[PDB]
Amino acid sequence: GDVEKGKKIFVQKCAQCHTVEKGGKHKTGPNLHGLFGRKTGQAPGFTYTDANKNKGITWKEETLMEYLENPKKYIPGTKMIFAGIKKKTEREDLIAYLKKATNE
Ligand code: HEC
Repeated sequence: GDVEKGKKIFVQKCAQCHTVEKGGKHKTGPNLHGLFGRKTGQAPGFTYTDANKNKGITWKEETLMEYLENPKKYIPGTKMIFAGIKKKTEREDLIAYLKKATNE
């Protein structure tokens, strides 16, 4: 995935909900800083749902891949927004940014 397109995709998709950076405020989507290398039900003083915690998986790209195209598929009690990103290309680009961004 391209990091630059990934960056722009995140900004064009998620931005006013998630931050993926150090200082990211709570809002609706938790500041996903430290996503890659953590489990679901492990949010830094953010109010979780009985769906995210129940999952008990890791985030590393694989799970994310489906989740982002199939939010209402992993668990039908989350928030269930748009269909999915665009296709896999953009999504992969997204992951590529995310890998960096969430780390730093
Ligand atoms: C608010 C309007 C959101 C938008 C837009 C996006 N996400 Fe989100 N996301 C949001 C919340 C509140 C949560 C936490 C738990 C829940 O069940 O709702 C999440 C969670 C994720 C996760 C999993 C992290 C975890 O909780 O363990 C990922 C990987 C994720 N979100 C990615 C993501 C991306 C890339 C988005 C744009 C394509 C996106 N989210 C939009 C809230 C919101």
